[PDB]
Amino acid sequence: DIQLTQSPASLAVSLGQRATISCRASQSVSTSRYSYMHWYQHKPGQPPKLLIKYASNLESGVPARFSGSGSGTDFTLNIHPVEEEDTATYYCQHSWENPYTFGGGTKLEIKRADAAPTVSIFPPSSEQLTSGGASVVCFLNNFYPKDINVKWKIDGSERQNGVLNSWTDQDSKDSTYSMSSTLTLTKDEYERHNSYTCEATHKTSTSPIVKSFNR
Amino acid sequence: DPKIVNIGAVLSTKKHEQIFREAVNQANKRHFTRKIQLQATSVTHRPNAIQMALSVCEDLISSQVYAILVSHPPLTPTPISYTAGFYRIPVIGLTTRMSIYSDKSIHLSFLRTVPPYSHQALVWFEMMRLFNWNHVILIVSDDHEGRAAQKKLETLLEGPKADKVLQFEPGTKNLTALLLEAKELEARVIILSASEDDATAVYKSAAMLDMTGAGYVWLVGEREISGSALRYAPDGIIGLQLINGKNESAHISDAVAVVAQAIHELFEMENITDPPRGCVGNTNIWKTGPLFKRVLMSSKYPDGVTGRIEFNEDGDRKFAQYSIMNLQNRKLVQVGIFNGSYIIQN
Amino acid sequence: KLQESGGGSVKLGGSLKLSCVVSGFTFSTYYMSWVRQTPEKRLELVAVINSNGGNTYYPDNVKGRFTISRDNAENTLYLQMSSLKSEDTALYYCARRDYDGFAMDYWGQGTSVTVSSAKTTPPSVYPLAPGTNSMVTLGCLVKGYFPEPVTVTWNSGSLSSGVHTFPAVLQSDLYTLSSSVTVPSSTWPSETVTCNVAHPASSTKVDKKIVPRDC
Amino acid sequence: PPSIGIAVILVGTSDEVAIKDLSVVPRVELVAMNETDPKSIITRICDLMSDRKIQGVVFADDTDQEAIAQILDFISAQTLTPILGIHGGSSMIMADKDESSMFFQFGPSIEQQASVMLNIMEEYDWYIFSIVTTYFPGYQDFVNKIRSTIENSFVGWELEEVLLLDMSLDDGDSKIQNQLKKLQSPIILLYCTKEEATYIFEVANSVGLTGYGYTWIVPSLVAGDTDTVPSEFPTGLISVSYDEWDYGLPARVRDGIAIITTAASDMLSEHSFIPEPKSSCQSNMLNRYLINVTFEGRDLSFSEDGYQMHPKLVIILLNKERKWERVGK
Repeated sequence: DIQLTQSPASLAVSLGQRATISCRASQSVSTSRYSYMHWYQHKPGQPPKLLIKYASNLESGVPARFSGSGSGTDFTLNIHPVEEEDTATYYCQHSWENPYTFGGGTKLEIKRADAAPTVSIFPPSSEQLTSGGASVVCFLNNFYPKDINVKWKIDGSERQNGVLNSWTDQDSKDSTYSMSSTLTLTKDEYERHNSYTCEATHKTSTSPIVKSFNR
Repeated sequence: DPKIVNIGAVLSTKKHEQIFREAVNQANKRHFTRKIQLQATSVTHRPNAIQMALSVCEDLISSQVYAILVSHPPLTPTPISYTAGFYRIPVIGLTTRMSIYSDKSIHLSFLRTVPPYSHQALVWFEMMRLFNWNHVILIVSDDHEGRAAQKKLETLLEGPKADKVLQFEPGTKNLTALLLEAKELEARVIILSASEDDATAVYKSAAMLDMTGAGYVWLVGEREISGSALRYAPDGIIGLQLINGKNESAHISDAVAVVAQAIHELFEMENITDPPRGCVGNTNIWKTGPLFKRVLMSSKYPDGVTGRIEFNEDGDRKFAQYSIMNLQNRKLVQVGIFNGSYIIQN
Repeated sequence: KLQESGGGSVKLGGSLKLSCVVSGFTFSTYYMSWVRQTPEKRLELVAVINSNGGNTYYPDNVKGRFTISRDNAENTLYLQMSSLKSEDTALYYCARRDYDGFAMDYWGQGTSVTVSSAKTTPPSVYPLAPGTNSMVTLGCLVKGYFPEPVTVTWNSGSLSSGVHTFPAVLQSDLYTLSSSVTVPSSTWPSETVTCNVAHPASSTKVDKKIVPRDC
Repeated sequence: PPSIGIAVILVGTSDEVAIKDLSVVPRVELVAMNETDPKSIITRICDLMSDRKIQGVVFADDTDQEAIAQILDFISAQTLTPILGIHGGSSMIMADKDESSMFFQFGPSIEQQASVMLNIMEEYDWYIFSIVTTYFPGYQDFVNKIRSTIENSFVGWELEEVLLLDMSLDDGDSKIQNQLKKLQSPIILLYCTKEEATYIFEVANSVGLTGYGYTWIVPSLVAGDTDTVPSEFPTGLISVSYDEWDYGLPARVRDGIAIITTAASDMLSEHSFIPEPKSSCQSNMLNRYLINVTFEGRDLSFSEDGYQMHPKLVIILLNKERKWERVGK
């Protein structure tokens, strides 16, 4: 039974530069006549597509930008030059012993210039409180760098008790990220305040980006 | 009645079928067919090597061929060799220049009207004599053709000499390492012999090393100046091309003439025996074959249409004429030719 | 080409049959496979089958637990999972062929299998409008549902550019997600935007339109 | 349990009633063939491919026709096909095979045969010798095996002269005769085909080098059918060969089927398929499982080179009565 070590697990590359993933196996997975590996790629919500066929073999339908190399126990996936179309997790595979396996996976996140988010604050709908619950939704729709930091303020004071924060990974047309902040609460507490403000910390400004609404 | 001699060919197209039929009938009219008649039986290339071999048995061995002419199709001649070599029937190529075919350890009875790529090297030597390039760096691919180029060059330098030799396995894209070594060394006349997909990488990743400019004399054969290998090539590189290299009409013309001459020589001999009719069941070999091969080795023609033609001891084309080339604006400039024995300038 | 169908959520020790539609090649000559994307985003081989049943392979992880079937006349890939564990929750893909020939050439799109005791519940869809217009952001909140997946589209999919649809998060028993739309404002007050949601688990379709608060 | 089809091609009437006496199922057919030649052998084998799906051939003959192996290599390379050459011309060692071929042979590699000959030459202090070969493959490989052993010898073997003879060319010049006169050394090592050994020994006879004070060592590629010594051969010759007397045909046939079937079992058990036959007239993954093989208590591994790692050898003398004599094993 054969093991797989993918290295590195995640990286960032400038557009146009090379990018390299590699993998090591517990055993020799090749003969003195041929070699037996394959590569795959993953965009979000994606059918995994074959990238490399046997060891150094470009698939009938993937761009020439990709090329594999290696033998014995060290195999390599190379991308030159790197596109934003290639934003993806990547998986390594062997087909020697009966348990065909995959690597742990490796992430490719593209290097991108600064971009501020589109902040949009939304009060609850006129149909949500017809059941008893309510939410204030902030969309931070398109930004880079990744690591942003967001906070809700009710009447100007802090409340983080009931916030659901969801993230998208890198959008392959933008090379940017996006965030959904859902502040969930019921009729009882909502009825007792007037100002709902959303502040966000980003590399873009020393000041937080803020939008709010009165009631 | 005149006994009738069967001469066969495996050619490219229908057109060359007719060219061969033609040249054979003319070969009857070049000397008093004092004892012999020449009959032409011709076929074209078959898909896979199995059908190639069986088709030679069915079409040519079936009718007592003394010799077969083989050209490059529109799979290289090997399966014919592997069959006619069994019967020690001479296989004569017209276009394939891969040096592996000169090694009659594998191709037991093979000869041709074209020099191997490995033979190009002779011109290389002669040019070194005219510019006093007594030190060279040889860079061959580690495919068998490059290995052959290595040995055929190092024989001729035993005056000037190879400074170093770098061995380069095909398929590699990052050719930087051997170019690093080559630039570290001192000699500035570099010889290259590799396949196209590899020569193009050579020049791509070499031009990035500032080896495009003057001070690097580049000697190179026909393989490494074609297609993509030419696209990224440096200005001033010196190249070679084969005279009438694919004029297959010209090659068939020249070949049939001296096959006829050799048949004439053979049938004024004594104790000649017949080639087998049909491959099936003939477990014993053609017994006169070795003599006919020896005769082809010593046949000569002074008025060749692709050049003065005669052979060397391995069965290779000798006195092949070449085109000697220079590059200006990414445009190909013939500075000279190779007359087969010495270099002639424009 | 190929597409999966038959997913959903079932309980421990139970069973579920997945299959996929086949189109465009001689089905009776290829070697068929079933793979697992664990929700932790790691790939694993679940099962493979010969040109016609002569070898059914499973790793010992689901051996006995699962079973593959082929229909060489009706071109169907089939897999029944039974005596299930919570471990079997994953996105399942159909993949296929290397023609003599090991690797997995072409891949399906994947159907979701959720292994739990929980009961099916469709989401509630609350539209979202802000409390210029350079340019305008609108949205949809899809709250309080189980199991995955849920599908969000917009204006019957004629609207297919600036979309940010978010992954749901597990708040308690239920998932909650949101969908954000950014459009040129030359049309928001005219060609009005509506949102289309579908939850195949509850086999439901939902349609709601956008208005401020009012005004 | 699924099965796999295999053919056993034989030239010459053999054992039937008597050479018959798991994890995958084998399927054997017996095919006699009246002829051995390019056309006929190719034809019958591909005819077997198109009338029924066959995954491998065990091929044996009772001749010295070496070209059989040459041909079978070709065939194997062309159809992704395992071919076992277990006796006769099929077992004449074929060097410089196609890098893609799946053709394998019973018997020792040239490396091992040169090794055995030197073991012998030490046995009799024959530390002076010379080598004669033709252009037949293994030639380079033979002399390089030997020269390699001499460079690392702590004894000064006098490799006096070594000769190359061109046998694709006529000898109306007696260039072969003239070359052979370069031989003065007591012991001469001859590597070529049996036929060529016949002609070359007519020559070496005509210049007295078959005379005594002189002894020749020649590999199994000239011994051939150890029962046939043409009237053109000198006596007191020494050879090595596959010990075909104490390793009979039933044993090698049992090995032939069991190699292929063990390979089928393991490849199918792990990759879930056995390649479908190219009836035309893709992976050779079987080669991995054809190299390292074991069955019913026997080591049936081939070298990565394509030859048995454990050939059984006999060391023989052409004697008083012109019959090969077991002198060592």
